[PDB]
Amino acid sequence: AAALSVRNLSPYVSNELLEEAFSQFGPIERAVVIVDDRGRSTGKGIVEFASKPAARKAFERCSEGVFLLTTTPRPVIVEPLEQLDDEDGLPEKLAQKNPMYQKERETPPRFAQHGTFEYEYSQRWKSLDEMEKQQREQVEKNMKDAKDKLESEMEDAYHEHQANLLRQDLMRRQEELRRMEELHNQEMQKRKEMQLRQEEERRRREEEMMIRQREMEEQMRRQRE
Amino acid sequence: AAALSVRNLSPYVSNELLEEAFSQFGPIERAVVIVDDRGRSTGKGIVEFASKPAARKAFERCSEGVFLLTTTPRPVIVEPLEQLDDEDGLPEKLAQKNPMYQKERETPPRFAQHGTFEYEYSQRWKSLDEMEKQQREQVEKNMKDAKDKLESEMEDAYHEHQANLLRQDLMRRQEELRRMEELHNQEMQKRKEMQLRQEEERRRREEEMMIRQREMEEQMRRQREESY
Repeated sequence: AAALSVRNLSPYVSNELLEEAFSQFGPIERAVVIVDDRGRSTGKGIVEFASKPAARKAFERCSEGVFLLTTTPRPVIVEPLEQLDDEDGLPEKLAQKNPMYQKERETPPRFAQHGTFEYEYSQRWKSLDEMEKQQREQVEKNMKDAKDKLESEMEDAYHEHQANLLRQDLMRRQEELRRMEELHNQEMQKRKEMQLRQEEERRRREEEMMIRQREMEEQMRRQRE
Repeated sequence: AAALSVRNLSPYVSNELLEEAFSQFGPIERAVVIVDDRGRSTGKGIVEFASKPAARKAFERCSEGVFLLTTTPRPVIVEPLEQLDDEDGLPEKLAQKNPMYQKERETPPRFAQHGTFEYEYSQRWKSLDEMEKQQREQVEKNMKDAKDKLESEMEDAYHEHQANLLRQDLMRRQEELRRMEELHNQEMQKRKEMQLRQEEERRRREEEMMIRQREMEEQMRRQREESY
């Protein structure tokens, strides 16, 4: 009653992932992945919500924004579920006999034979339907090939992003080291200068004390005479 | 699977009609016309047989030859039923078995916001998805028009048939009168043959009379001399 078709899932998307993913919009009554007879994923899914406003929010948000379910950036295409009945179908009782139904019953289920424009204009149609089928397949095949070429680019792009993140985190660490090394070079150069300087203050003081001793040795020798 | 997908059905084809039409191949387990919300016929349908060869028979007949069910010449296209699991699907337990399940389920379900590397690549993905819908809707539009340009042309051919059906009658009348002309020309040739015979019958009588008169006179002239 209140369900949506989910398209563009990834083979790794489970029913349990879908249940958990769409719970973000409202309560999930039932969530399933469409899978083939050999157990593999089709790429389609069904999300049955409890009420119509819950499914409305889910459809609207996924149309508006970009809803991702996995690590790989594959956007889930949410569309409303086309409800089609096979339980009751089209009974004869409620099939109105308009001038269009009565007239259509006037010929029984038959096989058209060659020559008659019915046959000739029957296969000629089949031919176009075969062109439609062939054209429909080519589109799907070209877009599958193109999305596969985009996942090959997204592959090389996400690596380059990570490689550049690290190449840049490496260069700040090379610079930090280069700066810590240089600061200490300067810090040791101030200590070198200081030592040589404090050495001369000691060297001069001793020379000054020796000279002033001979100055007081002269002043006393003079004061004798 | 012993069931088939029936398509290109008139909006008037019912479940009961579909059953009666396909019962000629084998036994019918179930025959249904797929209907939409509003209740209209979707043109599609399902036909289930009791045995696999009965379905094989029906598919083979309808793929080769042209099978119809209504007045309007709308052929039935039969394809083997594409069956996919809608109730069990792919559970976590079957999915966990794969190493990639834990790495994909590593980043939780989210809405990728502008600025992220994810958003750029998700827009480039939606861009190809929009390309697909536009290419697919284009393909359907073209064939809807071509299949309509064929249905118009069938109407053109239907009217030209009547134009040749009635023109055939005129050619037949021209041959009916040709025989009546021949019949009359024969019935006059008969009357001519008879006139010349009726005339000869009258003429012979005239001649036979003169011979009968001469013969009597010659006899009478003999009698008078023989008695003299």
